[PDB]
Amino acid sequence: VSPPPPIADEPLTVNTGIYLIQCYSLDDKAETFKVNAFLSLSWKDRRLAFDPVRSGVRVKTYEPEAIWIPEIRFVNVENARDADVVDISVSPDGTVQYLERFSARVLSPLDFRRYPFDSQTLHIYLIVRSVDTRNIVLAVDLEKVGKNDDVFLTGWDIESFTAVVKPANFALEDRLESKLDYQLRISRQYFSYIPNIILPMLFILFISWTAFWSTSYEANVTLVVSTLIAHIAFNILVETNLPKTPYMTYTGAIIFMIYLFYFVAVIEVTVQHYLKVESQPARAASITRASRIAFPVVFLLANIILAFLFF
Amino acid sequence: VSPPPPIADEPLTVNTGIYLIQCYSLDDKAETFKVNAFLSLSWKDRRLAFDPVRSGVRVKTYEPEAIWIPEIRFVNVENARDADVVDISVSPDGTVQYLERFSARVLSPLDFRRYPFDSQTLHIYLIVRSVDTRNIVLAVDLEKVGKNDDVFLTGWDIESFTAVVKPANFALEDRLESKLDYQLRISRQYFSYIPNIILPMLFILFISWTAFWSTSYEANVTLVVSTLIAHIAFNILVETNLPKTPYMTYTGAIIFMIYLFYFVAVIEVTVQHYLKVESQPARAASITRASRIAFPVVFLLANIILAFLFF
Amino acid sequence: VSPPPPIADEPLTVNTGIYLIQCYSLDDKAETFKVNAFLSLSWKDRRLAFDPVRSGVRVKTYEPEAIWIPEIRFVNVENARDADVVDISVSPDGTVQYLERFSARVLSPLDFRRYPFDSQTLHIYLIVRSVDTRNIVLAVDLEKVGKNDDVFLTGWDIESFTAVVKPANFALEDRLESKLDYQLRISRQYFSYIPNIILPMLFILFISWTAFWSTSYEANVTLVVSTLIAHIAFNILVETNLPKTPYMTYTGAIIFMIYLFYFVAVIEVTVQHYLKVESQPARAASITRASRIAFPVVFLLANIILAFLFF
Amino acid sequence: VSPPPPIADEPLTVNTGIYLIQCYSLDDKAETFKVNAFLSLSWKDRRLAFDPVRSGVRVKTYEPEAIWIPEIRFVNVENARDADVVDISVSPDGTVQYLERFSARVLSPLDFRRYPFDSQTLHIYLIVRSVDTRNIVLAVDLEKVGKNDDVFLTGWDIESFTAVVKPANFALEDRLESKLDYQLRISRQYFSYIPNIILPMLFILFISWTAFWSTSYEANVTLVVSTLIAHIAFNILVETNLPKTPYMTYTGAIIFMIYLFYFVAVIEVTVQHYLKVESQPARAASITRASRIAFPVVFLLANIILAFLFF
Amino acid sequence: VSPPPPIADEPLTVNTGIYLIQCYSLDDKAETFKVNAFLSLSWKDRRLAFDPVRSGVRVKTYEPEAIWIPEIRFVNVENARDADVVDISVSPDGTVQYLERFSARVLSPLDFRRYPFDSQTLHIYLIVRSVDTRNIVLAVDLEKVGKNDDVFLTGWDIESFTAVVKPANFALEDRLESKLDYQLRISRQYFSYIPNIILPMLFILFISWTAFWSTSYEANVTLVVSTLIAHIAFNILVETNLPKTPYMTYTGAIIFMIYLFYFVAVIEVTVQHYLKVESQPARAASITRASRIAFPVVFLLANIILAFLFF
Ligand SMILES: [Cl-]
Ligand SMILES: [Cl-]
Ligand SMILES: [Cl-]
Ligand SMILES: [Cl-]
Ligand SMILES: [Cl-]
Ligand SMILES: [Cl-]
Ligand SMILES: [Cl-]
Ligand code: NA
Ligand code: NA
Ligand code: NA
Ligand code: NA
Ligand code: NA
Ligand code: NA
Repeated sequence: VSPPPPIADEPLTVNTGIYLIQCYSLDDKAETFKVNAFLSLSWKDRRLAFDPVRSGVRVKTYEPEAIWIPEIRFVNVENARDADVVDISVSPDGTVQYLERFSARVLSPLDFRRYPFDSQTLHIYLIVRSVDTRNIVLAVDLEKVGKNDDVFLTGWDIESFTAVVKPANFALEDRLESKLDYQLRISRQYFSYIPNIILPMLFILFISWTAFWSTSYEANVTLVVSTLIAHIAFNILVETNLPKTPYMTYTGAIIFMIYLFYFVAVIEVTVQHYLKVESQPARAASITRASRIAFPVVFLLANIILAFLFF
Repeated sequence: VSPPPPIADEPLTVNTGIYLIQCYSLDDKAETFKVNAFLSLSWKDRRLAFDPVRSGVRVKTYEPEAIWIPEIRFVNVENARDADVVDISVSPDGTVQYLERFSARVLSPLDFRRYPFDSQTLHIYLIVRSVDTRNIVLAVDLEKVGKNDDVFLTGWDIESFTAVVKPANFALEDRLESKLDYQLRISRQYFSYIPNIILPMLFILFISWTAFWSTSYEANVTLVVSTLIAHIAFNILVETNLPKTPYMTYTGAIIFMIYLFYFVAVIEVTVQHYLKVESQPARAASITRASRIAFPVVFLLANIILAFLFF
Repeated sequence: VSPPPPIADEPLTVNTGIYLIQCYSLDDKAETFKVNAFLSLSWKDRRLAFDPVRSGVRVKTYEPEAIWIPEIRFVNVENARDADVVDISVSPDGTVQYLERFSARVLSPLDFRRYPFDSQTLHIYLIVRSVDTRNIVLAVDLEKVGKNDDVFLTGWDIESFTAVVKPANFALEDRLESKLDYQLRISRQYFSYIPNIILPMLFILFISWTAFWSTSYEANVTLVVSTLIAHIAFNILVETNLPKTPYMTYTGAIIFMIYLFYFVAVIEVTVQHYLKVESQPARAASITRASRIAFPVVFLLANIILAFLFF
Repeated sequence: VSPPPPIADEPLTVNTGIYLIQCYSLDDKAETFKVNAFLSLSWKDRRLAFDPVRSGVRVKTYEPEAIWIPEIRFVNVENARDADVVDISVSPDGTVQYLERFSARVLSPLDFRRYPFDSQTLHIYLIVRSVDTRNIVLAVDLEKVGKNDDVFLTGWDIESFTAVVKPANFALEDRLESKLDYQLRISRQYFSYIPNIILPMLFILFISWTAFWSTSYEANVTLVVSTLIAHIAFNILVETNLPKTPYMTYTGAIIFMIYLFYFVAVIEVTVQHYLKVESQPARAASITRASRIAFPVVFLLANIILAFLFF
Repeated sequence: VSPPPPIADEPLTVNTGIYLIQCYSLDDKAETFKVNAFLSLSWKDRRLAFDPVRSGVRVKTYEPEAIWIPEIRFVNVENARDADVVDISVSPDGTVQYLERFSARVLSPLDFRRYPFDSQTLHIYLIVRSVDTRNIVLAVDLEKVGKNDDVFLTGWDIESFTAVVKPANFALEDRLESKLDYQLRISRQYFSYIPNIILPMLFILFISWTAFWSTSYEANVTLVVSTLIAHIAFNILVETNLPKTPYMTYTGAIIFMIYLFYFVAVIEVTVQHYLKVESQPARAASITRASRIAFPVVFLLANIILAFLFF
């Protein structure tokens, strides 16, 4: 079967629509998400047109094999979509109304700069390759674009699901291609990060600073070194839930900066001890007393600077 | 093949039934479960009706290809169900009796607020899309809804398997849809959590409190800091077996609260030492003596408050 | 194609046999095992019968499509078995001899009460659903039930592979079902658990007890607390290799009990120190001296009691 | 299609050959490896024979469906091989030349006794089941057995790929079976184990022995206990990369033995301290001085004994 | 269908082209990458040639089944590529223009010697096996070789995608094979390794060196032993993200060398203490004072030597 012939030299407009049934498995490391949705296609094939009076029927239902159906593919899927045709309905004027239910693992890049307070725009790219007979152009029927109410993405808030109505028409392998951008805007549920990572990480840091109220070198070494190891554990836990970015993430920046606080705390703990042994505890006392104010102030200001830079 | 024609302007009622053969793999993080069950469908196709006297047979057996079968799909499955038709039996009045055996990975949300003492309602949503010829409505044949005795879900107690008999009829893409709710009520087997997480977590906390019966700052620092690290390990162990919730879980609340106990224990240990060095051990003794009663009392009351809030 | 017609009102007896080719991947957490075996089926279809003299051939080979084959399914498989028909041989009395090679992930529950010294009975349930024409009953041809010599299950000893010859005939959805039980008896290779978990776990415990020969509170705190953390690591390592049971496992019981030994050791270490500071080292000496005998004796007796209760 | 008829009462000899294209994913825990290779089959079917003069062609190319092809299966694959027929060429005498390209996950047991200095013999078992018409026997055409130069197995050295030319002919289910053994000899690349596990493990042990040059019980307790925990971490790291063997592995033996060294070091550290408190430091000095020589000597001799026993 | 017949004794030239649509999942441990691309094939079949005047059409579109298509396979894929034919267009002279969209998991070895500052050349090997009728030779149509702009490989920089235009023609199983090399040059995004592994690893090492400004053996033991354990954790974290190489990697070399620094620091800490107890603190002071300069200088020079050797 060949494509529908043109009235003039116009291209064939295939009206599209994606209706999300299920949404799930957003893999941060892999930068992928799984989707289960309705795909709707509609185009005019004058060859399939009929008189409702003569035929008796108001619409004709065809099996996929029987008629010409445009080869609609997804640009950013890992493997070809697992589709099952729901219905094909031809109107008297030849307006075909195709509907399929698909499932696919979509590969869409993620921006982790403000993690875990980040928001993302997941993409679904519909594409059609023009045939030698005639050029095929994609369109968005906004009435067939949407999502089910029940849809939820674990640990994410689904903001919107819209389509960029004007297609990206370009040449590839000397043939026209019509690309459509379906955008699923989501924003991370940062809540859990606060009692699981942020607050425990701050508690261990504050525990390290109790060495500014101790003259016992042995106790201080234990305090600063132990807490530093707990901070390593938190850093490792965090980097496992994320991919390797060629940029600094918000949480990444905080965690890294905290290493410098542990480093300088060790230096202070060392200096205080050296001076005490050197029989200069008056100078050591001045340094320790200052550190009690310096460490939280410099920590608080550095964090304001980071939050400012990142948001 | 087209759908059965109506007697009047009535919709076609497809009677359904799910009989669970096997149940397994409830993924808490992914909020999914795998099912292996019987699907039964029954509708009246007057076109397939026959006289038992003339034909000789009491029922006629057809191959799926031969007759019209309603396109029944599952709303919340990840990928299309892996089904194999067991039997299709037509009665003389045209009452078709379809049976298939399926397996699917069902996506049903879980409520972790009372974890690990939580109970869940897993869902299986049957759906049918109405055709242009006529509207299709789902029904529950309670005689064909059930589960095998042997069925067990690892680490869960299967309470019930029922169906919400009245379907959720709605419009989607200008077409009628009939949705049915099959509910599998389950409740978690919290036993193992007690000797593996809860009791070990309490033991390390109680060990930290022995610093209230020690004047040795160095020993106290070791006691409170070490146990705190074991508590971090338990927190990390727990959060790996669970997804990121935008709410606090029962175990999550307990674990978080325990961090504050370690923090205040460090403050006490620090205060006691500062005072001792300051040549005020009488004041330090008062604080330590109070802490011996204060720490378990405030812990016990805080837990009563939490259990009350959560249950 | 319809089933073979009966001579009298007898049911159709389908003789079965499973011959294990490969055995592997027993998942303790998932309570599943993968199998790769021969499936043999044999039934009498009088309609396929022929004259050897007239036809020339002694047996006729048919393609699965050509003749009626009973719908034999496995009850406890996750997804439908991946089968490939090896041969179908019809004798001229109409005795069909079907053989297929399959592979499946079988879901069979495991009893961890005596882990790692446990033994299991893995099951393979053959099932047939009776048709409206006539009832189908399963049988075991003991000559076609067995396993290859090479077969081995990693970390397990394969004891036997037998079939419960009398089928479980019952009604389900107003139709007769014939269920057969193929049992693969296995017993765990507990060897590795001794030098990897049991002995290292005992060594750290015995190390903690050296605090009964030390008056240094600071050293004792280090000894008991450190070893307790190593015991947490061993407990966590063990629980990862196992599913959450609503009962206590043998290793689980030992590990849990050991926590109480660490708890009481801390109490002793604390008591001894308090008394020493209180200028009562004579009483502290009595307690420490007793503990040296009490701790191993109570440990040894408690273990005898556990081993007795568990075996 | 039936098998080729025999000239006399001889069996049909199917000449085989495996040419490895790609080799990869040797899973030590699962005892499996993935293969991507050429399968070649050649047998004489006199029914397909032709005169080159009359026909014009020197060889005839057939589609798999058109002619009889022997049912060649792999014994030790997990699931049936993913094969794609490359070519089928019939010579004038009826000598069929079949070639397919396959990929399979082969299950072959591994001997970890000398790990990580072990060598293995991976197996690929070709099998054919004889038909009721005539018996089928496998043969090795050594000219069609080999491997690509590029082939490499990550972390392994590929020694050889040969076939045991004489098949294992036996009865199974009253039918003849011809089994062939394709052996892929490999030897582990033990290099990485030296700077990652062996040397770090020895360093921590030697660090523990510095307690023989210290009279500080508190420091010694820290030295021996800390290093012992690092040794636990190494033992756990090792056992994760390996399956549970009912025998001792070389690395397993070394690691286990090292636990005894830590145990005895604790005993020494304890004894030395007890004696010092008991105001007998002369006796404690003798024990400590001996331990300085005893510990490395006994360690070195024990290792010679192990290496001897294992190799 | 047989291959196109030759004009003279020339081989059939199949012009190829790969256009990368999506690139992803480069597994360092498995040494694999997933690809989603366009495959284009073009050859001359004179049998399909036609007069544009007589036929009316300028090009003819065929279904894969209808005409002869060369059996093009990938050498280094794990399993056979998942391909879907996009278009087949025949020109009047018989120049066939085939296009398919594929997805495959390509196995290409990686060189980790300069990790994480390494660069790689991923390969895609196109291969064709010559038929008995005539020899088939591959060619590169440079106009149909490329990649989409959007293409990105997570944690990698895509440098180029070119093809080695002259094929590797060789004999295999007495038949000609034409192999083509498609090279995807990539270079690692080493950024993240600096704040996550390199700098934290240096910080803990520098913390260990504060023991050169402390006379407290107990504090020094804590400093050097604790930091050494954090270094073990970093070594383990690194080796999990990498496969077992029979060579030293850059990061591997640094990490290994750092163990020697911890070992010698322990020796210094031990020596200093022994001398102090031996009432020789003047000699111990000389050693400690030297170590303060020696340790960073020898560390810095050793690193220059390593960087030099590795780059
Ligand atoms: Cl697609
Ligand atoms: Cl479905
Ligand atoms: Cl509505
Ligand atoms: Cl409607
Ligand atoms: Cl099955
Ligand atoms: Cl096979
Ligand atoms: Cl391929
Ligand atoms: Na079509
Ligand atoms: Na149908
Ligand atoms: Na059949
Ligand atoms: Na065939
Ligand atoms: Na310490
Ligand atoms: Na073809």
